[PDB]
Amino acid sequence: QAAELFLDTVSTFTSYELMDYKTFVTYTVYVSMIALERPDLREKVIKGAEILEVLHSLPAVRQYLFSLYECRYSVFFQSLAVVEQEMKKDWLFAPHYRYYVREMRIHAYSQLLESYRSLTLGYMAEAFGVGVEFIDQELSRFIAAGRLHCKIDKVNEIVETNRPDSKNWQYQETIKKGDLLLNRVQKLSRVINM
Amino acid sequence: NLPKARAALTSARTTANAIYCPPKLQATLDMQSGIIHAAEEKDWKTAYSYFYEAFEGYDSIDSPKAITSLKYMLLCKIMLNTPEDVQALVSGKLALRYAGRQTEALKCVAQASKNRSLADFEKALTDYRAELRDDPIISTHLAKLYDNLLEQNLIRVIEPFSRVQIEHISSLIKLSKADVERKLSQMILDKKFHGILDQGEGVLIIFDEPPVDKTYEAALETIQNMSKVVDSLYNKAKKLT
Amino acid sequence: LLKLFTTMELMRWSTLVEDYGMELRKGSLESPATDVFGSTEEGEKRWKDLKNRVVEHNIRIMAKYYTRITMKRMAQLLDLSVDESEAFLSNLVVNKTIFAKVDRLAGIINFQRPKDPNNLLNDWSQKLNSLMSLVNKTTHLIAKEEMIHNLQ
Repeated sequence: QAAELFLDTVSTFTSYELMDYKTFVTYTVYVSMIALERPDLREKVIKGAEILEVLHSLPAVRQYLFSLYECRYSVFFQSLAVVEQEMKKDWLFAPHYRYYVREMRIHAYSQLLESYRSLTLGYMAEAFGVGVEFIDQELSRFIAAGRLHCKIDKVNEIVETNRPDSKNWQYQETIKKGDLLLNRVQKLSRVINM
Repeated sequence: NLPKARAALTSARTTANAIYCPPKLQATLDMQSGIIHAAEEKDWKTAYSYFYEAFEGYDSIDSPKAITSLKYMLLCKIMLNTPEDVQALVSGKLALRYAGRQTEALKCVAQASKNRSLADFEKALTDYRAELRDDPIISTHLAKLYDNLLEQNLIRVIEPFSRVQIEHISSLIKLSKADVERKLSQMILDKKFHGILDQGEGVLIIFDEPPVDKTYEAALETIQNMSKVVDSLYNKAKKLT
Repeated sequence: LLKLFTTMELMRWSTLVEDYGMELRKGSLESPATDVFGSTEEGEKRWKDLKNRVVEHNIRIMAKYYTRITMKRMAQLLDLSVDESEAFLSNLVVNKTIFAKVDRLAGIINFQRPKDPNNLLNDWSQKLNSLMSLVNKTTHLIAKEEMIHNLQ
């Protein structure tokens, strides 16, 4: 809903309650890199007119959007850290800056693993410069938390994707919700009679 | 300075209707709208139409200004490669009105748009290098072209056989791991290319089974079925107590 | 000439050079060997095209027989090099006359069938064809029972 209600953009122009609109551009662009999907991401900025000129004035913000579509991970440890610096110095973002970091990583890791079915972390160290033990525990605590389920081999330098999440799990939500829900109408059916 | 050019264009917006008659402004204002927006990468075909509307207002003006005006619009036809307005413009009497030297070299440049043909494109690239210098933005014009012509050549060699070895097929594109193979991986992200590679034996295997009519039409309704019960939970709990 | 077209199979390519190499000496009329094999630059193009005709007429029947084949087996059947096989597989595949999956790492290559995504076709081919012949048994079996019982 954040990026959805932020689609007004320049239609509100600048007001005493809207402060600097360029700061509002930084607020809507930070929520757009997550909730707005990659096909829709490039669709809004490219095809957009009034929202495109305001992001072009910021070289650091515009470079991050083009690099996100470019997928190069060498600048992500740099550009996102600069964005994280703004995330630290801005109000109301103090509790929320912890999940935002890795959320853009899995957003970049989503398209990452989709490239090859067999991937080597030595190829990851190229763009990471050089991820070895850092992405080891990183991707380990991802799959453990249910973020981008994948099989990455240790010391064999192999990543396995899969995961075919459109078959087995998509049928599980049927009976999953069908357990607690139907149990509610069970007791509710035991009300009759008395 | 693009922001300064937009501020200069914004000043031309209010100045167009300020005085009595432009006399020629909106024709140039639409041309200036076909420059800053061309660098802004807003839209191609519409920006190409601004060069067409400005070319209609270019009638009966200084010829040295109109001889360099076709350098921008005919090279814009090179950038798009699918303007769909080719046959309209170049077949008319206004585009062919210039018989001069430089515009005749642009006549085959407008023909190079109908050409494409990489092997021919790499050749005329040197022959037209004189016209390449007058290109306002040299990077954006030829980069999107050559990058688009890349996958245009990629879909030709991958099409005949399902799976392809990546060592031999990359020898035609002169390199493997640096950029090209990463660009084919980006095509999978954009859905334009369906397939997977193999790093060990170096073979790109194309496999697809997109349609599933059993899973998608079912699970979506079961999730909707939950909304049918949840909306009825208001009836259930309220009638009992 | 017609024997190669009907029933196909294979032949020794040098034996074709034996029959069509004597047509230069054949005659009487030497004109058929003139416009074809008499021209040096035109004939060599038709000689390599003759290689393309014998290889493509085999690929068409092999597409019906595959299933699968090994790359080393294709060279000894086509009577040419494995490198020439990749060349004859390159020019025929861009003509999209036969769909093929070429895997050069393990040597296993196959002409079609596209991964066999279908299911009901195996259930339709099996049940309809076979079982209708199984139920056609009782039809003419009791008929043949009447044929044999009207005499003995």
